[PDB]
Amino acid sequence: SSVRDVKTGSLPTNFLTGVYRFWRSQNPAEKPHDPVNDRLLPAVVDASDKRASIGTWATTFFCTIISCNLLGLMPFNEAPTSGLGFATGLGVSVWATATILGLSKTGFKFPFIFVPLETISYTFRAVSLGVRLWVNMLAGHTLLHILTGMALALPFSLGFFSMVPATFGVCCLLSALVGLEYLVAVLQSGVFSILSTVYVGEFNHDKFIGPAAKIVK
Amino acid sequence: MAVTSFLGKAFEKYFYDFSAYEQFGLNRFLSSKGQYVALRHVGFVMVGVNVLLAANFPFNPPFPTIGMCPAGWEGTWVCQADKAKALEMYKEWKKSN
Amino acid sequence: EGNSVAGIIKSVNETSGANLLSSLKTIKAQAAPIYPAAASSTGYSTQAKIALFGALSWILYRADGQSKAHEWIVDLNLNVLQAAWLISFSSLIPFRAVYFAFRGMAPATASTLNGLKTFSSISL
Amino acid sequence: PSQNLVSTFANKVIVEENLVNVAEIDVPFWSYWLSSAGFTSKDAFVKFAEAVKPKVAALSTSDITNLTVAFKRANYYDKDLFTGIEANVSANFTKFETEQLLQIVATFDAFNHSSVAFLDDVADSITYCNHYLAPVRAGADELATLLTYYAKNGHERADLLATVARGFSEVSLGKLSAAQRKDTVLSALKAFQTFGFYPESIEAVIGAALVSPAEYSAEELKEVEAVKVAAENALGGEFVLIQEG
Amino acid sequence: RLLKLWAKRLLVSPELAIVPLNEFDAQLASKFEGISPKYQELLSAVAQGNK
Amino acid sequence: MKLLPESLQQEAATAAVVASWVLWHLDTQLLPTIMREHKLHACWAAAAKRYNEKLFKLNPSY
Ligand SMILES: [Zn+2]
Repeated sequence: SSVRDVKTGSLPTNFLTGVYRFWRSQNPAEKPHDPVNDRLLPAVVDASDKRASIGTWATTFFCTIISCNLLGLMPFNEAPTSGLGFATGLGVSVWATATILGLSKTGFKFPFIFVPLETISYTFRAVSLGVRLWVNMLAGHTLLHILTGMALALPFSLGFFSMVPATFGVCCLLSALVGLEYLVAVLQSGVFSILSTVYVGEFNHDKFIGPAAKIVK
Repeated sequence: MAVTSFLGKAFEKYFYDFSAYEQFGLNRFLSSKGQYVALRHVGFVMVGVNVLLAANFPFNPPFPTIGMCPAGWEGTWVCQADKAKALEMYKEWKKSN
Repeated sequence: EGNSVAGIIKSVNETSGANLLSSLKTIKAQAAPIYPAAASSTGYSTQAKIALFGALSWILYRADGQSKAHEWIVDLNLNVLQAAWLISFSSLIPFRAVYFAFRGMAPATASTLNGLKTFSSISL
Repeated sequence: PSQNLVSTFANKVIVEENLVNVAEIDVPFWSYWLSSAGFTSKDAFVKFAEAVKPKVAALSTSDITNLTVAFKRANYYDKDLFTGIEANVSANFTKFETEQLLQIVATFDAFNHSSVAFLDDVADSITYCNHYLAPVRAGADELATLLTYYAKNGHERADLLATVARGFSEVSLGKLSAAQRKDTVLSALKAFQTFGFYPESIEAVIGAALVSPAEYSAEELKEVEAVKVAAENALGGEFVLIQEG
Repeated sequence: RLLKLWAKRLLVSPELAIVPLNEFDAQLASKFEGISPKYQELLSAVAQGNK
Repeated sequence: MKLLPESLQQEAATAAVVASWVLWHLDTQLLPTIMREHKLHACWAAAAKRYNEKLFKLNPSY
């Protein structure tokens, strides 16, 4: 009833426009054989409704994972994706989305000895997609804990504001490690959503209906 | 004051033009401003570690020390390794202090 | 509220020729759109107060939980290590370049509008 | 002594014509949902048709759609109500979408009630006030009745015909049963030859019949071949079925 | 009546006072893209206001 | 350290609740607002040539 008024050309609207169009360009549509006109328009609309919304899902996962990754770089906060269940559940749910899409394409029917190892390489990416994010968010924070525990002992044992350069040379290293944490917090969201587009767009291929009759020449 | 506006204008002044890169001189010793903020960062970290160590100093460290001692303690619960021994040593040290 | 061009048409048609050019700024200002003026502030609304109180409550509760965590001084110094990079990002990021670079991500703001080229829609 | 009171109150408090006294304050909602519950009951829809008359002309588009498809599904035709519904559509034609106008035109094609103003305003709404792929989202069993409703009244609107002919394809005809697909191909080809309008997307309606001729009579296949020859001459080419490969 | 006509046209779109009346018919063509680009950029950029 | 959570299903359900809310908020509040201002500009920039030719042909004032 009473929704808020939005300025046109806001910075979040521009940013989310660029983000959504980026993730929508990962699984582009297929250019048909016939030229696109009013004859081919229901076939194009129908192909656009038999394609999964991987653009919307991928920017959903990109936005939630980059916000949970950048929570771990604000003070007094831990990343939610440094939990095993959170990050690994996002990974298993992307893999289950790709599998449910691929199962509903054929029949909801589950598919030599070369193919079960292809299956245990396909069922591993449920584990891999989640725990890459989880171990990347956990390992930098763990190294940060350890190396600032080693960086606190030398101003503990020596004087405060005395013998400065041995603490300066480890505080520069801690600063570089939190900068690497920012880079990893952006790149792992990017890698997760690129891989979600890849895994779901493996099964995002249907039959273009097209014209079954024509008036040629 | 207005509790929305005065500190807003004060922080606008402090952020934008109350710069201690020139009001404390500091061009004569540093090369750029990208080197000043890179050193202001590590200076902020060193000030933070010194302030948070000094604000509660007589404590047994949770972090693994390298077998060193802060000041004239050297055998105290500040320098102990097993935590129950330092726990009871602090329990006897606290009644005297 | 009828449309302002019919207001211009009506307000021009019922004016005598002796007082047409005097009355033209009145019809120009009667049909200029409303840009509402800057009302009095009364700042920090109820949702902004909920946001700032919840943020301070969260920071206090997380700092109570960090300080009793068996690795507690390491957590209190990790807050310093993170706030240092917040301070560093608010000092070397070019914010006008970031504004005009996010503005170029959207095709709506990367260029101006394009229709209605002023020769097709004249009424002579 | 419970069964006596239950048996006397099972048709004293609960009866199929005391619900219609609570169902009069919001009549399009209750009309639509009791029509979807099968409660057709023309002796209660006489009550409904006069219970809504003083407030039809200030209704929403969804309320008018609910009313109109309910009175289609109860097979009741009060023309004094349908002039008010036609006034509501013609006074707010910019606010109706094609999913509502197709249901309203299917109701008015059941009960043959039209005007030139209503036909022009519905054609203006479907062509210009709605999205140009809203016929694609429609399903041909209602676009066929829209073409029939326009060919019955002889209202030639080539803009509406070009818009409605987008909604005929292999996709929108393959979602029909073969009896209903025969119905919509016949009514669409008849209403396309009535106006003399042969768009490029008539070849989908023709090829819906030519790939399966086992459903039609010799007269119906003559009616398909007549429009096939007319559309071959109009579109400037020769018809050809396309095979996969 | 002529002054009222041009008064309405210059109250709605005041940029029209930069193509002179004698020079207007020399700009047209049979297609819209064939219109001479002498005043196209100027009428486009004057119409966007005084800023 | 903290490697397994106290309940794995609670954390997976928190992930599902957060990502489902981000999907709803995207699809409902952001993507209409994205698409209104994107497609006003897009329909104008794609329509401009044919719109101006149609409006040139439709007005009699030349
Ligand atoms: Zn931590």
